[PDB]
Amino acid sequence: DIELTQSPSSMYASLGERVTITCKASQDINSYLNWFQQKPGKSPKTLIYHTNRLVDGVPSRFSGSGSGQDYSLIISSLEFEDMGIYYCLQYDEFPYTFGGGTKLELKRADAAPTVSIFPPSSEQLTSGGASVVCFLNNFYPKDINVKWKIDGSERQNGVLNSWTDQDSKDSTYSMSSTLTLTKDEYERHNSYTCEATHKTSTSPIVKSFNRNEC
Amino acid sequence: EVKLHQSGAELVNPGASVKISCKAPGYTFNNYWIEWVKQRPGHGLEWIGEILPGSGRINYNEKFKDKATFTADTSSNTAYMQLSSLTSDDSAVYYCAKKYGDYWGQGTTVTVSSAKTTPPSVYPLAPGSAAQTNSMVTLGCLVKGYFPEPVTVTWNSGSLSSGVHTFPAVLQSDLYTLSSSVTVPSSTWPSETVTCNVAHPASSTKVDKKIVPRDC
Ligand SMILES: Oc1ccc2ccc3c4ccccc4cc4ccc1c2c43
Repeated sequence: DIELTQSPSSMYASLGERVTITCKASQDINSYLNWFQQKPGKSPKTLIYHTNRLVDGVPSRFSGSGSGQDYSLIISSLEFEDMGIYYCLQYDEFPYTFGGGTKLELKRADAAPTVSIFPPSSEQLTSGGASVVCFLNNFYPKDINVKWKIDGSERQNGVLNSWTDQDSKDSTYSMSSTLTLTKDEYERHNSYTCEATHKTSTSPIVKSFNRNEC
Repeated sequence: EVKLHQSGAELVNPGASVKISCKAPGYTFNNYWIEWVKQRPGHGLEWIGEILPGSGRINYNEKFKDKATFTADTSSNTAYMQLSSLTSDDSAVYYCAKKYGDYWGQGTTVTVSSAKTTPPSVYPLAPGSAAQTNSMVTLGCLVKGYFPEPVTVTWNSGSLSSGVHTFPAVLQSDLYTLSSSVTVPSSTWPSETVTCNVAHPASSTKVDKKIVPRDC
């Protein structure tokens, strides 16, 4: 198989900057190189075939270049809708092969998360479970730490986290953290806290409730 | 967006087989190669093979020679890929695409597992009585304990789409848990009601949950 190595494997750039990503083949592929764009949870889309030909409707800011083993895809002025993962593909020899992809993420202003905590619903307690939910929404950059505290003491098992990919509207990230206990455990303590620590502050944002109210 | 139409999500036991369709409408089905691609989460894309409908011509990636079988039916403009003796390395999204321009299917998710189909429990997330009166309020739905993927979550049957984050499911043991949040103006809730709708086609289940402020 022909091996394709893409570089860099991820990138950050601002609106209006030039961007260049490269695809290196393990042997000469005689210009038979396509580029695809894939957005989060969507299908891939064909941008460029045969090194440098634009598929119809692909915006003019895209171009491609290269020969032999060394190919590039260039965006002349970055737009918000260009976020996603970029894949090269060679079709010089079977089996056709893709690079590992280059993730392109858009820069924007720093933003603290909006943090909300929710006690377990009374519905869930009737089944004997108790999940406490913490939403950390619309923050930038993506790196974040969430810590759960039961009566002032850190808790780590029963915690499940899920991150969104980069928002197509405001370029922020969001996260959901669920602490699942038994009802029995839940009823024995009073104070439940999620603490988010983000680049924007050295103080964590602290949100909590006391089981003793509704 | 997407120009070809694929068959829906599939849950299939280890050792068994599935057949995914790819429908390609237009008068020239026999003029275009159809490519088949595999994507496992975290991994990238991977080429399976292609077929040229109506020609007797097919090229397989060596790696999938005994795993994929391609056919096409020209009268219905439909290409098929059967996947056989499935294992969990076969759990992935599969795409079909024309070898020309930008013509890709929406994809078909395949889950290889003998775990039991399980409907979700749908729980409201309403603000605690430690009630913070900024000018926006966030609400949520927890969708817990279901299998397989997917569920689709909406708010007020689709009418509320601004302010929504639906988070990817997480798989713990053999069950998924997912949450969705929605942020709306404070003045408008609870007077203008907010309902989460969850559909789990695999269990033929649909649940609607009004998010109600907490009582005492
Ligand atoms: O010469 C070509 C012109 C357009 C193409 C569009 C899509 C694809 C393609 C899509 C998925 C998987 C493999 C693919 C291979 C080719 C190869 C050539 C080609 C195009 C391709």
